[PDB]
Amino acid sequence: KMAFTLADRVTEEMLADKAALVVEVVEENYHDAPIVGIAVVNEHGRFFLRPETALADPQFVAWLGDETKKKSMFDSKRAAVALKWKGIELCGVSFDLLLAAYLLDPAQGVDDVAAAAKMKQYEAVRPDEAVYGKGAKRAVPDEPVLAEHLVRKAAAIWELERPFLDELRRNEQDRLLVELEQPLSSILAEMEFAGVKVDTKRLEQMGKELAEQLGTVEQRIYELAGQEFNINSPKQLGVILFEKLQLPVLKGYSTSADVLEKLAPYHEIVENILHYRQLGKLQSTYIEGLLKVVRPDTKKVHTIFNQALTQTGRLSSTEPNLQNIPIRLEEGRKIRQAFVPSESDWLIFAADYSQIELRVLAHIAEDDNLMEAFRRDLDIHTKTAMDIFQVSEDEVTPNMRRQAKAVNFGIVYGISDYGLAQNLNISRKEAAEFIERYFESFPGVKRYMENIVQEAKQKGYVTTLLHRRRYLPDITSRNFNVRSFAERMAMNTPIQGSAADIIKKAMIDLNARLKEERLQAHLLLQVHDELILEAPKEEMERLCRLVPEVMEQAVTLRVPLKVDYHYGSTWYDAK
DNA sequence: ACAGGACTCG
DNA sequence: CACGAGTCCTGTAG
Ligand SMILES: [Ca+2]
Ligand SMILES: [Ca+2]
Ligand SMILES: [Ca+2]
Ligand SMILES: [Ca+2]
Repeated sequence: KMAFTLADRVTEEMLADKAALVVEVVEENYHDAPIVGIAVVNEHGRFFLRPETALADPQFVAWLGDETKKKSMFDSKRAAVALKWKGIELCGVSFDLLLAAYLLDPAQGVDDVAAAAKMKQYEAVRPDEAVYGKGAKRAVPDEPVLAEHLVRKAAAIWELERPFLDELRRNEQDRLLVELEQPLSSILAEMEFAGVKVDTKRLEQMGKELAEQLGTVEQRIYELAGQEFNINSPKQLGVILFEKLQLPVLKGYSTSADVLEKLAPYHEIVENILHYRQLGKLQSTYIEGLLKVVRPDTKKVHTIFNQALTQTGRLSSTEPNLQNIPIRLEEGRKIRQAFVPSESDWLIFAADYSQIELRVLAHIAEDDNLMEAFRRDLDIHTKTAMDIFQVSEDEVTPNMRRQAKAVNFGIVYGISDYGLAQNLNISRKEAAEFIERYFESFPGVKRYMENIVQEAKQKGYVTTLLHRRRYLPDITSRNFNVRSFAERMAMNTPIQGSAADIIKKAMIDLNARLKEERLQAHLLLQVHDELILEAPKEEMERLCRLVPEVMEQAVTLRVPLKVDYHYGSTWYDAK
């Protein structure tokens, strides 16, 4: 029943200076993907245009790229990237309903117009799954079905903009959408489109080496088990360990990592199995899985950054996930050798905040002892050891620093004696003694942890530095485990989330500076608390001064932000 | 197709 | 594997 014009040519009344716009890409991965239809709703009416028509039309292309022609959209980054791949610029997106819904309630999991519309009780639009199907079944329907769905989405966007903006304003989140998340979305769209170049021969050679090691370790494991079995099967493995070999059952059977490390002394087989799984992971995911997704023409990978998924305001990255490339262990770290700059004589430059979370905590809690440590640029883990174990700097042993570091991680995650006990393999009572010593040395952090839990209870939510919000309705649960989990969220979310606001802001500031300096440098990746760029070799020295400074200056805290930076011919070398 | 259990990362 | 993510394999399922 929704009225529109199924236009067959583009007309001027479709080029109003305010419209809701739908540029539909049905494939889940939108990189180089078809645009299946276009709907426009504005003061003059509702329109559907076939894309071969509209995108071949120079006036429509000019309206798309005209920043004074304001568009309201859902997931403008998807339309933007798919248009970049056809060489078309999208500008003037003044309202993005996906990002508005995300700031209003990240727990909604809003992934289509219908889910966002639900939040204001607008129901005159169907969910995308209902129209398109699921997986194998996911298909573009016939024109009359397609066209009505797209026009309904655009009409929903047109109606919904105002109440969303009203709520964002009451929440004091209007600048967060307009000055942070929307500008960031255009930056992420450039990053994704630029992609990261992969050295595929280097990956194939690492793969060959791994297949050889895996073979030797597999053979060893069979020798030690006196049997053939599927090592990748936690079921078959648990039979081999706890039944055939009679190993102690400390925690059907669990063969997790924590468990196998405690088991390692009882039998040669355990360490071999842990080494197998680690290599098997490099092999299947970071060699095989990565090669499946590099473009065979350009040899680039083009991640998709999900800007509206995490509950704390962080990004995620998929297909591939470039925020979880190995680094911890040397053999996996070599994978980073396959990530190279995209031009001859360019280099990779990586800059990263040092302990941004603890620095945010110092600021938010205003703990005198913590703020002073950072003002002195002390090694925060050594200092925490000195305070909780009551010794001088030179009396801090490595084991002591290891344990104080675990307390610091605990503190930011929202501490509990059970979680620190499990992390450190000590008793609950032992872990509680450390936590008590910690709070005696940082009473501001204690005050803060108490206050933020009671504030989560009175307000129903907690906020970050730039007014991001997470609702915590389980904070009043009569169930202990559920309530504890919400209390940890209350303690952690302002910290993890504020660190996410700062880095997002640094990205915006950085991109403005690069353009103001007309440097060729550009962002490739964000990894939570670090930015990775490529640039000509000749820009390096300017980058060393410009990047850290932008990152350090993104916000003003009561403690300084510290940034280390490195560069080299591959991602691996930018260390 | 989907969950559980493993691994990766900040 | 505490807080926050994502991908691959196995085995059970339809
Ligand atoms: Ca024309
Ligand atoms: Ca980092
Ligand atoms: Ca400062
Ligand atoms: Ca790191």
